[PDB]
Amino acid sequence: GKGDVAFITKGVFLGLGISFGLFGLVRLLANPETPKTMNREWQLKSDEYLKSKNANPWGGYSQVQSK
Amino acid sequence: VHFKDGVYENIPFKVKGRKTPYALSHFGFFAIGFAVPFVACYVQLKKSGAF
Amino acid sequence: PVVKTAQNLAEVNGPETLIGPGAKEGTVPTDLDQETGLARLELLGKLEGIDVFDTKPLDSSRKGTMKDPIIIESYDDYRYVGCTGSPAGSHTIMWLKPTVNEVARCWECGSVYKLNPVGVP
Amino acid sequence: GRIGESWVITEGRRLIPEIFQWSAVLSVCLGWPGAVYFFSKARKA
Amino acid sequence: SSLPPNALKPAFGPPDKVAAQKFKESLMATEKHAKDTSNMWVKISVWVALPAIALTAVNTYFVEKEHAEHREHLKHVPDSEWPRDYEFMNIRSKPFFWGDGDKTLFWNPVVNRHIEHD
Amino acid sequence: AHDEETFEEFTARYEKEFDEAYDLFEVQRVLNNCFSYDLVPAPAVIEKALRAARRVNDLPTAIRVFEALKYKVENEDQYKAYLDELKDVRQELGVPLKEELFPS
Amino acid sequence: MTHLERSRHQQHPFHMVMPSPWPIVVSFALLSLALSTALTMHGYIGNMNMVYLALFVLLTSSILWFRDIVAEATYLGDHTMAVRKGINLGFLMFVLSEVLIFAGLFWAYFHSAMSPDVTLGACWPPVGIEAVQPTELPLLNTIILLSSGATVTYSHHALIAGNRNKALSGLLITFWLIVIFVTCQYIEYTNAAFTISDGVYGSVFYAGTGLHFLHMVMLAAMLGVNYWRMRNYHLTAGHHVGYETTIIYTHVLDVIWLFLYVVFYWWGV
Amino acid sequence: ANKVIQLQKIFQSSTKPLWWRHPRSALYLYPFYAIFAVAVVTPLLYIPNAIRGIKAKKA
Amino acid sequence: MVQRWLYSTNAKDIAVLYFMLAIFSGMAGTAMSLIIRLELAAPGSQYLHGNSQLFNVLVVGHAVLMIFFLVMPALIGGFGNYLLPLMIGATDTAFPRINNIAFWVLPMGLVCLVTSTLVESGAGTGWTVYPPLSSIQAHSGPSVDLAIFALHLTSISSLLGAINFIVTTLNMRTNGMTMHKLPLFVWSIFITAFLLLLSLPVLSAGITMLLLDRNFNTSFFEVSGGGDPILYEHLFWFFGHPEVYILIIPGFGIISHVVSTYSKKPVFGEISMVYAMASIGLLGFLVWSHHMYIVGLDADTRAYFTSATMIIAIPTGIKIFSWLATIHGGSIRLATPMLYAIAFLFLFTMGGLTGVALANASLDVAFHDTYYVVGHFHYVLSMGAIFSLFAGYYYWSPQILGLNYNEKLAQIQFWLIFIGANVIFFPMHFLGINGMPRRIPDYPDAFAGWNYVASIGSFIATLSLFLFIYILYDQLVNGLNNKVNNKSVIYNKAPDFVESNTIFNLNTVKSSSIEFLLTSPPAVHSFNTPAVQS
Ligand code: HEA
Ligand code: HEA
Ligand SMILES: [Cu+2]
Ligand SMILES: [Mg+2]
Ligand SMILES: [Zn+2]
Repeated sequence: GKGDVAFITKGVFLGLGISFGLFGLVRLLANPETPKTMNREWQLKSDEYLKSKNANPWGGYSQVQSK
Repeated sequence: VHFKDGVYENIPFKVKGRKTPYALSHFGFFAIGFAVPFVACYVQLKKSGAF
Repeated sequence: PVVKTAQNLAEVNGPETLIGPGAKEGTVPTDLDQETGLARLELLGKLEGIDVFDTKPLDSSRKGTMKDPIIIESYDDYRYVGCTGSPAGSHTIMWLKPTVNEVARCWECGSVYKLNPVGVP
Repeated sequence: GRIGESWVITEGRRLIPEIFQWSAVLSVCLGWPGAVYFFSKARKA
Repeated sequence: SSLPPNALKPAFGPPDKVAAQKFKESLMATEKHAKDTSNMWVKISVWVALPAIALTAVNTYFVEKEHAEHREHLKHVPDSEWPRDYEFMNIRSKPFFWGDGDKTLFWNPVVNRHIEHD
Repeated sequence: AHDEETFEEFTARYEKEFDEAYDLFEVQRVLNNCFSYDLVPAPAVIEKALRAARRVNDLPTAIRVFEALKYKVENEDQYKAYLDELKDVRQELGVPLKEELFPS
Repeated sequence: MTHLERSRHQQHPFHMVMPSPWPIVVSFALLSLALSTALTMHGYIGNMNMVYLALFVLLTSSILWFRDIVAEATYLGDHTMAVRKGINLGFLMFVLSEVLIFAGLFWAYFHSAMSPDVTLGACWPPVGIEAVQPTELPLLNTIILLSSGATVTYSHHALIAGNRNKALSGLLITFWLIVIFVTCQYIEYTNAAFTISDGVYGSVFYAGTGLHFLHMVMLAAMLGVNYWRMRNYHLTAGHHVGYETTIIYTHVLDVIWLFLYVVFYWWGV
Repeated sequence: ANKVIQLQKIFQSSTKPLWWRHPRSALYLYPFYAIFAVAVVTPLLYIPNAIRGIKAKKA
Repeated sequence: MVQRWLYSTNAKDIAVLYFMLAIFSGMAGTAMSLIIRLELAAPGSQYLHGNSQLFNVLVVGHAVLMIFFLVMPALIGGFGNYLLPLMIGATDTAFPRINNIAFWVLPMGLVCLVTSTLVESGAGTGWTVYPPLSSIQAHSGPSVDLAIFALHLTSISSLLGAINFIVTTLNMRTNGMTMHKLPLFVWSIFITAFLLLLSLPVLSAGITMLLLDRNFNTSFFEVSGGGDPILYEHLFWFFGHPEVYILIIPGFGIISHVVSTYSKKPVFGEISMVYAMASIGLLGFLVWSHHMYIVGLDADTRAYFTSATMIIAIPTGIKIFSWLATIHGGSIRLATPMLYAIAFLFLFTMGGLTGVALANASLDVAFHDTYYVVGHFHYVLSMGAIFSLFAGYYYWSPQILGLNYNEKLAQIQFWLIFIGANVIFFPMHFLGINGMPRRIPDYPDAFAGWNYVASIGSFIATLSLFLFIYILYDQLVNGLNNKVNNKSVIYNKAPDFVESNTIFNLNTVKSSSIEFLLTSPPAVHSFNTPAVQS
């Protein structure tokens, strides 16, 4: 009744934003260092090694996934 | 003896007539419920490594 | 004070009259001798002919509306009645709560239920 | 029916706008992995 | 104290149903049939069960005397002459928490020796 | 009866069920049990429903017949060719519709 | 009769039990037993004194519970015929759950027996293990259960009949008959060539026969309680549900013993 | 010894609860309360000794 | 008050305590799910640094705590104890001390399960606690002994509740309840209580065989010594599939009742639906080794089991078709338990379709111990049993508790748990078919995206439970004000079309079972007199 569909979609999107922010500031305190084979410079060598031995030839074989 | 019935005499919590607010007991129940795996993690992380 | 032990169902006077006499030194006890309380009440009833705790599905022969209702009996002020049509299984089971001060109308069958509340509280 | 607009038209008018919104709600109840893959660095973003 | 007018009216109807009186008279038929079928079963017991127990008792006394003289034969065997037996026999994953460590509940020290592998 | 009900047995059973009602609960109950079936009832049923709502002397259940029927029918050509069949009963009984009563 | 003295009763045949403190105490004792027997199996506490007192407090709380139920069943007098059929069906379902534990043990025996492993010598019974022959002592303590069943059924049918000197004699001799069974079963255990650790054969054999052993010592305790309350005039001629319970239990224990005995002593040797 | 109706006349006619209603029921429940309190409070002082990992002093 | 909550042989005041331990343990289990999915969010050793044994302890704690201490209490124990006497007209249940000891031996299983995760690092095996992973050579300590003593105690509790339920709906029915006239939740609790005492004896036998070959030197599954660990897989999964059918059948009953009462229509063919449910019960024993297609069974017995699990699949299909038939043509009033009932159909049909993708013994060689399996059971267990649990609470607790909740907060809680739990378990299928195994602390960093997406979803699924906790608080301190001040919905069954408001106030509740005719919080002796029925 009387615009409570607007209130419940406001509550849903506010809950998504609140959980996103709290996941971010929980993610902030996890661990300082990464495993060293996570940046793109390792990934280019790790899929050059793959195309040396033609693994996953028709599907996807390129692994980068890092900025 | 038939125990007398009401709207707040069906649950073990006393809600209306107290000295402390009800939010203390109601959120401390789930605080200890949510913090028993954290104290398990702490007693397991001081036994092997650090923390 | 003076108490006899209710030879059949007519002379019960509460929970102090269902005791009965004990067995002798050699005979095995029969259930008429030693059984007491509610079990003795049911045994004395079944030996008289009746059985207490009258379990029976209610009369759904006639429909019955506010000129002459369906009269139900209860020892309390309310009795939950599950109506299932003017035959025994016409429409699905709808539960009504006839009480002492209000009749219960079915809304799918249409029948009404009214108490004669026995009570004695 | 017998007299009126025909049942084929009067139920096509009711259901043909429903197919597109069904396709929308199914394409966003199963297709959000495409939307999360689209922005990541695996698609050379 | 102001009884409602439905107080002293009756509550149960006609108390002379033939069903419950024939129930009460079948309460004699069950007792008569029990007095027959207990005499029958005690004759079954004292004729059938007791001679079978006596014959099985003399059989088990004969072979229990044979097993007793065999256990007295394997009493005096020196323990290194007991045969080295297999991997599944006498497993010990963890020691038993009661006793010395190698002793079960009904561990007979004559028929169940732990060889300790010479 | 779990065997099916033909249309003539339907309209005869419900005409003899609208004739017998005396209270208001009975009229609304048998009206709900007539409308919550699968078919829409022929006007031989519904003019008798209007008379049975007149016998109890209350108005708005002699209007919600018409609005429940407008929800029942498949288009509005069926509704107009229906409503010109119950014209004079609506005239001398003096009940209104919804769209002219609440203009919106 | 009068409505005024009809509304002074239960109004339905079922039991309304007053609040009794013997779920909470026996649950406390079960927790203490579980933790103390998980704690003494690794040498954390010194002796078995504490698992002994935990088992003892469980036993005495449950026998106080059975004291409360015999007082409520025959003194306060609530066990009418509806409640009697209820507790009868409840005991039937409980024993149907016990025979499925026995079926799980028989599944273990069959699975490791009819497909024998290559470390047992690929033969059932395994090499070296002198199996128990079924004809010496197993024949006595498989005929003694049939004789026990015959005498407990004539003691039952003499209890229904009316004589006391026969219905008591049958119960006394079935108690001494099955305790003679239990003692010769312990005699069979204390001179046998294999222990519970000697291979998988001794393991599943002693598991099955020891579970039946504990079941019939619990039956002997049940029958001792039933003989005591038959001597003290509690058992009637038509309200003996706590005795029909134990004769159902001893007859199904007899048939599960014959199943266990056949496939543990004839086919498995 | 046919003492069931006297026990019934005693057990119906009291206010005390059922596990306290017998005459000789004082000898059955006081030592039970003592040994039960002891037997259930006693592993909860051995559980932190197990959490710390320190075993027994046996042998 | 000590005799009303500690002795308390009354089936209404035992169910509240069942529900209190249920919400406590469900909070603990979802804290463990949050810690697991928070550590699996990124490759490399996160929040718990190294220490894979701690992760194994956390995942067995999450699995066994949330199965045997949330879903089984809050579906069998709590809901059956409150409603099975209150639908068939018994004043309360038969054997009342038995379902008091069932409740009171639950939380001691809980406290020994909690203290099993502290001593000598801990039991890590997963909830399917296997040998020789759990034998004394490869796993030393008193940890897994307490961890399976918890299963002994929970096993005893559920069997005592099963015998209680079976006899209390086989004898103490009301005056007119015939053998087939009961409401369908009574039939679900009936058949579930049969499957308990037909199944869990085998479980307790197998796990006490595990205990006495851990500590009592026997050789049931110690393989160098005669035994075999395949016998434990048989003896465990013979319970392990009937256990989840036990956990899901009262869910079917709850969903049947709420879609019957929120669409103003009886369920389409209740007799065929209860025949399908009973055949599901008596058929769920014959397919116990569909979890063992890999271990080395013959192709012939694998062919038998992949034949029989599809005949397991068909009556669940006709149940879902009858649910679509009974919500078709209704007058659907979209309140907050009807929303959960509508979501349960889709979110369980999805998991059942991927389950019959798993059920092919051909196809199970590419999917076993793989996150595809997690995506299947965290649909049909999580969304299934707990959307039915939420559609049980939001539908029954205004009648039980007598305090009406807030409505808009209930709908944002439903949409938050729906979105934030659909985003977790849907990338688990892609992780499965790409090749991720189960129970790893973390993984080779190829599939580094879907774990991050699932971890950003688990925080939404936890925040919705925090909002459910606030819904419980707002119901407990603002019940009467939500009755009065127009924040809630008051009538779950709306008045029909041609019925007046003055005529709706005569027949307020148009129920079909007894429970919505008793007053809010009901009397402690509700049926003084029997409740007649024709
Ligand atoms: C009861 C069943 C159940 C449920 C609901 C869940 C739900 C969740 N589980 Fe899972 N899980 C298992 C049982 C379950 N799980 C099992 C058996 C395994 C296998 C273990 C193994 O094989 O090793 C497993 C494995 C498992 C994995 C795979 C790890 C691996 O093996 O490699 C993960 C990873 O995300 C996980 C985490 C979670 C999380 C974050 C949720 C979240 O969905 C949690 C959020 C849930 C809620 C918010 C529900 C509401 C909670 C309430 C308390 C409501 C109260 C209401 C009433 C009482 C009416 N658990
Ligand atoms: C709640 C308990 C529960 C339920 C109900 C189910 C439901 C089903 N499950 Fe599941 N399952 C588990 C609990 C459950 N499962 C657990 C705990 C695991 C992990 C165990 C572990 O640790 O290894 C698991 C994993 C698992 C495995 C083990 C795979 C492996 O580990 O290697 C298998 C194998 O067959 C399986 C198949 C099925 C099938 C066919 C159904 C069916 O019952 C589903 C029925 C539903 C439908 C079929 C959909 C609705 C029907 C229609 C829409 C009609 C049309 C459909 C057809 C024509 C098919 N699932
Ligand atoms: Cu399964
Ligand atoms: Mg596996
Ligand atoms: Zn009716």
